[PDB]
Amino acid sequence: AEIYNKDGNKVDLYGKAVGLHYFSKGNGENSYGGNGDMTYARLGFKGETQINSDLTGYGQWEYNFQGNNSEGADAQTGNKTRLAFAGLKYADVGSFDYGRNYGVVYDALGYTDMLPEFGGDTAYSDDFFVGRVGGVATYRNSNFFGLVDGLNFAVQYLGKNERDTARRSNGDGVGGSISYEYEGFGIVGAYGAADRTNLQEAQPLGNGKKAEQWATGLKYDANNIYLAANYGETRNATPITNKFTNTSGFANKTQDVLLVAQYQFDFGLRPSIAYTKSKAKDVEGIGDVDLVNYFEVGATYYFNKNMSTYVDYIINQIDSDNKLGVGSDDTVAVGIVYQF
Amino acid sequence: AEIYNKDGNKVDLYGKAVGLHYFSKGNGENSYGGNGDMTYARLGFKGETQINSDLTGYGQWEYNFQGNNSEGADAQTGNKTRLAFAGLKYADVGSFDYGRNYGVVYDALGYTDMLPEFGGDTAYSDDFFVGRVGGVATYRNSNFFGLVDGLNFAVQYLGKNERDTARRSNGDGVGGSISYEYEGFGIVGAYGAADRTNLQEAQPLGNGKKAEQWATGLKYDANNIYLAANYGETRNATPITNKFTNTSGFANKTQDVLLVAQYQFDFGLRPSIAYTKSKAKDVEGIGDVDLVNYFEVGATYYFNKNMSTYVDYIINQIDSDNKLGVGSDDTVAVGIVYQF
Amino acid sequence: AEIYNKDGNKVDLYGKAVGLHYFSKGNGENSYGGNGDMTYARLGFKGETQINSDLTGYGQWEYNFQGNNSEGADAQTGNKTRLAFAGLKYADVGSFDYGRNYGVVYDALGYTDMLPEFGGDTAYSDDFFVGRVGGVATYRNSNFFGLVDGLNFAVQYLGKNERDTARRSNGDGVGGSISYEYEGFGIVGAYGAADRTNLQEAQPLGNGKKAEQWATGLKYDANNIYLAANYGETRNATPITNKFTNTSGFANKTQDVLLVAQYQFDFGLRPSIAYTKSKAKDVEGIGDVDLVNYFEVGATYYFNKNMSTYVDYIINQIDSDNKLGVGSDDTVAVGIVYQF
Repeated sequence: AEIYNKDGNKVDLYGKAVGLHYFSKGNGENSYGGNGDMTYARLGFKGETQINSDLTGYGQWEYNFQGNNSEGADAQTGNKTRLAFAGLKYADVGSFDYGRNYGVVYDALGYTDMLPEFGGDTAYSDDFFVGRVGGVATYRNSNFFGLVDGLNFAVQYLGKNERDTARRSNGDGVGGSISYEYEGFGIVGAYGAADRTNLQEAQPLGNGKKAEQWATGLKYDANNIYLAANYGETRNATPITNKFTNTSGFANKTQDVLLVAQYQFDFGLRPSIAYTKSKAKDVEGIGDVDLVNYFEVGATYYFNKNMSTYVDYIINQIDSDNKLGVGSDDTVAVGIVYQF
Repeated sequence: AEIYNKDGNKVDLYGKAVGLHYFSKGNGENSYGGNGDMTYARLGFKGETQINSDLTGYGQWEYNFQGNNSEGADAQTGNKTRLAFAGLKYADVGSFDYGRNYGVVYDALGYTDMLPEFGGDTAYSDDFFVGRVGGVATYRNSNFFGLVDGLNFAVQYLGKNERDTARRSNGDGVGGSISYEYEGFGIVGAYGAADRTNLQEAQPLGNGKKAEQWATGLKYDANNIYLAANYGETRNATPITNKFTNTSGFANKTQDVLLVAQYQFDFGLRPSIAYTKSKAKDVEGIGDVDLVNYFEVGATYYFNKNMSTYVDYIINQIDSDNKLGVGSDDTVAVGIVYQF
Repeated sequence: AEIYNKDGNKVDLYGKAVGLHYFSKGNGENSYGGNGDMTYARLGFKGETQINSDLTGYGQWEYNFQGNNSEGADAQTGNKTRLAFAGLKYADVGSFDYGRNYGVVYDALGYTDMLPEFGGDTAYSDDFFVGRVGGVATYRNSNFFGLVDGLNFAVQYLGKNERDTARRSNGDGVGGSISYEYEGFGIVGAYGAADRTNLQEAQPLGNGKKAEQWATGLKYDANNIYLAANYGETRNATPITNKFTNTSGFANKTQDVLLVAQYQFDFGLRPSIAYTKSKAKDVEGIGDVDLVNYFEVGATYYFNKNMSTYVDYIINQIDSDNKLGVGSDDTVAVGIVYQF
């Protein structure tokens, strides 16, 4: 909600209260998303200032508060700053912003990440170029310097993040994306390469000094119709876990496919169907394994721009004898969303 | 303070900064409230959207930030999300919201929870139905479908919360309440029952598979006069600790009595007196023992709807040879509250 | 940014997004400020209500969110409530506020705490009277009861904080400050003394029952010119660490000197240079040793009151053979800041 607009500076204070519960069979240890309350809140601000007729400065912040914790010792469990950056936009030159913002490959992955609750399974947080990540400087250009309508591109530099855990770690990297839109159609390709930290190589699973992520996408977004497809490959880049041996790390190679089909009825209903297959190869001791594999059917009901409820049903295709101990049970989400 | 109201949606951004100090003799280890700085801040949003003439949507979030912590490792000690839910309200049919909201029995306990700082001692956080608690879907209905002015009631369903601590866990449960008000008078009855977790039974104190909490209240609230009385009973639900044996759990049976008397003077002062006695029975190894027992004297001075100060003196009736090692000393609070 | 003004209460919601990166050779520990991503965000409210034509009430809250953390287990590392207090201001009597607020000695140190990124090394967090501290009660008076323009003073009481770390602990104490300004010029003096906790004496470094901090400053702040000079001494108060022995504590005596020179060009540039030397004496086992010693050159370019960028280069004079293992390398900061 824009709550300040004066002297060439505007501040939108946005957020939401999302009441949410997951239902899966048994306890749901062996399920896709789990079982129980998943209620949460978002808060964030978008600030934008007009420095002059061509030049804009801006900054955005966003925090996820969890609401399924007690007021006890676990009060902070799952709270996080999701976004935190600042940047400039100048004429038809382009924009540059630095901080913790989504990685360049998500430019593609965003295409299919449209589901009521789930989906976009391959957009892991702090996972190099496929998701939200600290320490990125990104340059973007719209309509190619004002000469080509619909031609966007971006080059991203990834700063080194040597953390205590291997999962949230990354080396220095470079990435990019190119996208074209014309009359409802959209095509995007994105690729990133990065150094791996020593701490990541010292891990049981995954082998290489270089992580590589690339993805392409197609979409049709018009007349209440949304269709989307993502295909991607990763080299030493998808985080994975062996549930039997209790070891952690990355998959040597993965192939990811996402399909999304949604229709927006005028009366409030937006039924959604989807398909996801993320498969790994060369997982040490295990080899080839499916990390993600499901059909999804769901629907969001929009009361208006501020209120919605949805049901998101994940039909698991993963087999109970999954070599990586991946959950095989189905999971259902029921959400009611106030936002501003 | 309502800081956005446009296109049929309003957002009230409220919070407070409460400078607060506790005074007990010595270390205040052996007292009711403790000794030292207790400064805190609250921040939150109450959002409401008008969907159509009968149907309103809403969502609320609320956070407690502690200010008596350093900027070191304990910076987070006592910060927590208090409220986080979303819901719908339809005509004279009623309202429904899901998430973290006050438990149903609070509808009774709210009558006596009116003190400047302390009081309402039997409304423990994460204690099934008497205080703020995770995972509740609540139906409330005012004036009985619009057919009976003043007759409100509510039914609450409590989701299972298997946490790391027994204190902060709860099983599956259901509760309900009925209140009637007429020309200053108010009467309320409330009752809830719920399953207990394994981790809760594996505690030294308390025996049963079922938690039960009920409370009733009478009150007169008119012409600057506030009177309130609560009586309630609990079975295997009230959290307790043995300070000697260092053992934890719930009391098998408790009886709670709270009286509150306040008058609001027009020149700003609101002197308050209260009495609280919460005693337990069938406490393993001890039997009958008083958990809470004090008379309270205090006064709050309102500068305005945004500024106040108070002094709250707790005269403890608990004896120093309390079988559960409960504090016997008095505690005084000095508060200055800015709010919006 | 003022976002509410109705019925005699105003609420300014302020905060920022600071994209920031640190540059030092190698990993970062043997440097001044470190190496890698340091993006952070602030959020806060300043509230003020008019009770009547003479009496004003106010409250402020301010929080730091870190953005250089992952979304894993380290999500909260470096987040903190910086400010949390409430107070009153009455006519020409003066103002009084309680909570977690800046120490009184900061009234002096503020003259020099003006660099684009670093500087103000003697404004330690939770360090009695030289930095932000919980449980302080301050009375302040401007223009000496309104009779003498430019003559301001403050008296501050520091409440006891028996915490887990000697670094973040403090006993009961008293402090004060007096400042006078005339036609661009300013002079300020401040002094505070306090009891030390048992846990603080039980530390290896530092000897005494009374901690003492005092500091004076001169400044000229007019016609785009900013100059500042600060000199101070501490007794058993500056937190210090032996990097070789992994021992922590306080320096028995410190002498601190700070110089700051800045000029604000009308076209947007504000170059800043500084000098800071904080050296300790009678440090157990070592004796005399330098804690802080550098020359600084940097510049902030202001796009407007909402957007700015800076480069701040620290030239460390600290020796690689520092007896306390204090980093000896230089550090460069690069920042881009949106604020409101």
